[PDB]
Amino acid sequence: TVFHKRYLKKIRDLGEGHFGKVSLYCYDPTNDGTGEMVAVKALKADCGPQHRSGWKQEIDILRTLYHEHIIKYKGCCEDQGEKSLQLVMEYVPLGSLRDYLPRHSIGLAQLLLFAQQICEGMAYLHAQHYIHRDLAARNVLLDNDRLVKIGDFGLAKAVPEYYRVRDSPVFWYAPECLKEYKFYYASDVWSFGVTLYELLTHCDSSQSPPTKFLELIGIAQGQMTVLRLTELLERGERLPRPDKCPCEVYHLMKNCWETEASFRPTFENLIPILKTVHEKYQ
Ligand SMILES: CCNC(=O)Cc1ccc(Nc2nc(-c3c(F)cccc3F)nc3c2C(=O)N=C3)cc1
Repeated sequence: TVFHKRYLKKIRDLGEGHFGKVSLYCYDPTNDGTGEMVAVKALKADCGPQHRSGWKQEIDILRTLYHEHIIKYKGCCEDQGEKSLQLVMEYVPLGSLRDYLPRHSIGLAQLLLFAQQICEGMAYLHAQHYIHRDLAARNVLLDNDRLVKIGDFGLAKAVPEYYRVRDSPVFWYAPECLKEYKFYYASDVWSFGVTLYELLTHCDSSQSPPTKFLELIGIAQGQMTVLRLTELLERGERLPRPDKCPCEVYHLMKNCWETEASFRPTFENLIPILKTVHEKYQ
């Protein structure tokens, strides 16, 4: 589907993804005001050719992906201004779990439903032979109080086992990513582990992974932030058990954070486990 630039009316900026801005538009060809609300992702204007090929990549991936827990592609817009296309997606007014959970007291049962729905979307992603490479609470969007959608695919890549990585969300990344720059399907499950930690802290800034890891590492030697983080993880140190997180849910987090990638469960493994744990608490 092709949106006509001349019927896009901007309302507000929504945020910054990996290649450029997400803005809320009304698409109102009738001119009455009852037209659809749409989220439009655009390439930054002065972006160089490493970003542009990246952006063409993000466009290609979202156009192929169809799942109840991935953000709906609607179409593209001819952006004369940036001599490229704008990605047109469904609008989700509640935004990310990073924005939502700090203002809404959510129950444990509802957080594990979110966790389950994230695993179902990633299993789909993995079955289509893509890696996300930025699975974090900022990238998980809330459609409604019982329904999340993986929302941003700017770092996502087609696997021809693993893709060789070249900015980076290091505080969400497995030891093999940091040390060997190799991103495996199992590296996304590490990231899921940190996302699950984020949900159980209600994305409290002061309990965030950057904050918690730099508390362990310090900032007196900023140049070796990845080295010290790598050494800390290989020593087996981990983000703490969130307040009021059940012991077995923390065991599941630590399992997603196995140093050995091959010892981590797949998203396929996690779906039946998260269902059963959800139903226990609900
Ligand atoms: C300043 C106004 N802001 C808000 O009231 C909070 C808010 C922010 C953003 C949204 N929506 C969205 N946010 C992303 C998004 C992302 F997934 C990752 C990084 C940055 C982003 F903006 N993506 C999409 C949508 C959306 O509706 N459709 C796709 C909804 C509410």
